Amino acid sequence: SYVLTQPASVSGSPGQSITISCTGTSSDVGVYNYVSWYQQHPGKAPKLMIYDVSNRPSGVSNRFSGSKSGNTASLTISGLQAEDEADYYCSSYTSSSTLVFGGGTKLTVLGQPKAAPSVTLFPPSSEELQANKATLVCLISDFYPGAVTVAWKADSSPVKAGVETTTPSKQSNNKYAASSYLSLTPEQWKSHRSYSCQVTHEGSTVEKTVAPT
Amino acid sequence: EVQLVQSGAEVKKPGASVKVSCKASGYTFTGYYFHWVRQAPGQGLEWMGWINPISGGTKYAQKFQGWVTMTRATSISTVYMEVSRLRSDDTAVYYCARGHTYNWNYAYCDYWGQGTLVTVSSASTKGPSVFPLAPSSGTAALGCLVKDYFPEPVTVSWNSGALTSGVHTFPAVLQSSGLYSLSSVVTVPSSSLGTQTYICNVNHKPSNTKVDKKVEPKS
Amino acid sequence: NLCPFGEVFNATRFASVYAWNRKRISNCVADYSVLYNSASFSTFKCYGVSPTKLNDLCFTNVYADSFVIRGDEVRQIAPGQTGKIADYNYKLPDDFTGCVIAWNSNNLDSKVGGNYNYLYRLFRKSNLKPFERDISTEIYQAGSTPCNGVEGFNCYFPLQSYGFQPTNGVGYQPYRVVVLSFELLHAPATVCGP
Ligand SMILES: *[C@@H]1O[C@H](CO)[C@@H](O)[C@H](O)[C@H]1NC(C)=O
Ligand SMILES: [Zn+2]
Repeated sequence: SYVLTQPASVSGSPGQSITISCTGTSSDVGVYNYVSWYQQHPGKAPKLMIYDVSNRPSGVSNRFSGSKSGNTASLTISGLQAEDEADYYCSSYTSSSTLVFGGGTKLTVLGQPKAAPSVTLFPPSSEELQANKATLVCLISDFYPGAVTVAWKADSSPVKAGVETTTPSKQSNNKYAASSYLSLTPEQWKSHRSYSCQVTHEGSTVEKTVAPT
Repeated sequence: EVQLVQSGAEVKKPGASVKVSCKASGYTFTGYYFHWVRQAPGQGLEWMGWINPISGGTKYAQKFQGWVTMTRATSISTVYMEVSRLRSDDTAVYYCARGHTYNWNYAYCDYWGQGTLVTVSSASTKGPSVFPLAPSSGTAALGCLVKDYFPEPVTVSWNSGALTSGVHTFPAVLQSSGLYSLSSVVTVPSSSLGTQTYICNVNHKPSNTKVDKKVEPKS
Repeated sequence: NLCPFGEVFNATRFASVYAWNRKRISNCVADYSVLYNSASFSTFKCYGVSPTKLNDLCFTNVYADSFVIRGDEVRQIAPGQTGKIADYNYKLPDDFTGCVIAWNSNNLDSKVGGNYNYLYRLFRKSNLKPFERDISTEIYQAGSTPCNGVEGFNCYFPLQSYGFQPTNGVGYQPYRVVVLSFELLHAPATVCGP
């Protein structure tokens, strides 16, 4: 697992300038100048941003700067804007004509107003109950930042059986979404007092509740 | 224009084999070495190796040596990345990129393939089952739940494409079983109940399974 | 009983210039001047001997070397010329007595998207000697570090290909070349003109 040491997360506010480090060994970033920097937006192929330490391909804006010192290359973004939010990888050639990459750096840009999650809880339906199964669906939408905890309560008891939650997904309004599903036989569904969903965000929590018919 | 075009996505069962293709166009195929780079979902880029199109000479990263093979065919200007006896560790996107020149000069990758997703799981093709989540009764949301399907993805439209706004289609969960499930809600004004008619259309093309289910208050 | 010029000149496959082919024709009659008046050949040039009067002159054997190069390199198949084809692929002696025939093959040796079947040697540590033929695939060490048969920095695959596509300029288009070397040994007779 030999990779160029690169910070996992950096961020900064719009209009400012950030720099991402990337630290190699004698055998690559130190001896040669074949360092390059790729940008990856979620779901697409990496895009070459800098090559030969400092050179930009055609079309890459002048806001992207390259530099190298000792064993440490670094990429600088000036005048940070919204769409610079992405993964950034350093890479370099080695003295044994091999290619190596960096761990990657997720860059977010600050300044969004912070939104509280909007959760809706749905109980199992008739057609599903008639198939001998039941699922509670907790849908959390339109929140920022994209990090929430979720907890299910039968009666007011903890549940460790049959809950599965999504990792936060970024929606097309640059806000986040998540889902969780609790699976039960109908017999357990109508056994307990009520089923409910506590989503913790901000540190605060928000609760939704549903009861059998 | 230089174009690197890769094969379409592949879903395979553990123990099987896969051969990603990458066809180059718009430049002298023998002039540049090719890099193969894999990326597991949510993870970083991993150099798999390089191949010289004219000599076929290869060099593999130590992580992928032995169980991966790179080949090429210059008759069709294509490079091939083959991994056989898949494990579920190998679920990843595989990229080809054009690298340095024949004399090792332009040592970077400017042109990448679009990427080939290879999904290896022991599940097998199963169409979903969709259920209506009845509206609530400040406004009210109705939903469609697409339970237990494989593989991804499914397309969920609301009201025959005629309902564009207020829809939140959420990304799927992957349960321990090996099947996905998903939910799509529309928020409609409070006491809008039986105003319109509200059908969600679900399609899951690998199964060959599309179904239109209507959501309505019950009892 | 005259020598198969028809399928040395009209042969379907031609060789790459690094692995140029040679056909030794002997014991036949030959008529050369239905060929000297080209119409088909963009180059027909002769050295020591001259195209005239040669259906009346004789030798002991005929060697026909055939290959394919790009237009801008046909000027290199002549005595005393330099360049990577003359230095690393096919070299004629200063004392050459013979001829050089070349014609455009773009309509059959090119291909849309590139014909990569024709190769040429681009790296070698020293120039070729006259009529020497090198088909080594050894990795070329262009630096101080040895290569050990694996390509890398300053270690190159010595061959490269032309990639003939029909949309190129005539200087980069495929030209088929046949060189005829005439045998003067103090010994018997062989191929003669009418
Ligand atoms: C090559 O073929 C053409 C057409 O068949 C013929 O006219 C020509 O004489 C041939 N060339 C030789 C050297 O025989
Ligand atoms: Zn990420």
